[PDB]
Amino acid sequence: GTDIERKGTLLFTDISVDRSTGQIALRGQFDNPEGVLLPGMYVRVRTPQGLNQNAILVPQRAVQRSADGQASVMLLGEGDTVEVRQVTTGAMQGSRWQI
Amino acid sequence: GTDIERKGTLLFTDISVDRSTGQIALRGQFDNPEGVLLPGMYVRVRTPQGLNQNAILVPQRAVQRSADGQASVMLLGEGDTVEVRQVTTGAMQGSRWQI
Amino acid sequence: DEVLGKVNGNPKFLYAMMEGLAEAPQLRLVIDREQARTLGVSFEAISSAL
Amino acid sequence: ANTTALADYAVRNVNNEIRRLPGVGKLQFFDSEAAMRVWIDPQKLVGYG
Repeated sequence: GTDIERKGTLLFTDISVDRSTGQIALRGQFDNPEGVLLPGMYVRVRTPQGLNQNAILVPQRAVQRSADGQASVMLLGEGDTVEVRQVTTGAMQGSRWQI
Repeated sequence: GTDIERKGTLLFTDISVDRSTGQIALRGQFDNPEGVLLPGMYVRVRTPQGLNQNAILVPQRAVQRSADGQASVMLLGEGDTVEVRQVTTGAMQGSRWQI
Repeated sequence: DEVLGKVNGNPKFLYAMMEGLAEAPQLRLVIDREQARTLGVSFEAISSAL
Repeated sequence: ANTTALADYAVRNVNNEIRRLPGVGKLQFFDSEAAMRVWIDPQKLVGYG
């Protein structure tokens, strides 16, 4: 509900999955010099999920899917000929798919 | 349900929010000379939320709310003409809105 | 596709087309009913939420 | 343009008058109707249990 943004660091990643919710707990320490961050407040944390040095992003409309669910992409081959290269698609960012 | 008003001073504002509703509990002190206030009564407390010196108030009768919820005011343009200007809607006092 | 290949290549007709919506990719949700149930999750809750 | 406000005006003011006219046997209003939308944010619901 607020534009209040803060940065912090991840400290601890629990190893025991919660039995009821099937989740693992993580703890992050955040500076609160103004006292804005209040205990108990519900918040959202943007945790990075790893870095890809050679991420390939293509326009999302440029992905086809076959009857088996295998995704494929039309490619401009030598001699201006359209080639079908199969592809495995990752996550969805904006108007582009991560390949 | 009654016409009893009591003035009181804000003593304390909590730092921790309740988990179930995400709200902060506050405490004020009110003199109770006649025994009118009883322990455990549900009371609606009017708490000041900041004072602006350049606030604009027009009675609700003069502000119209369109079907999309945006409200506009009827201002007298040049040449004694009627102009539609959308306004961003704020708080409430008596029978006058805030802009 | 059989009939459209046999027809669209035949010069007797100006054009022929499936006046209809082409198949689209779908996102099937594989719900482990047993897993969800063991975590205490009813199928009613999942169905209602979705 | 909020087409829903336009459609609400048409339904409340226009369609009834025309369907009241002699000779016309049916009006086919080819759009939707107003409705309080409740756009829930499941992440907020998560936060509040």
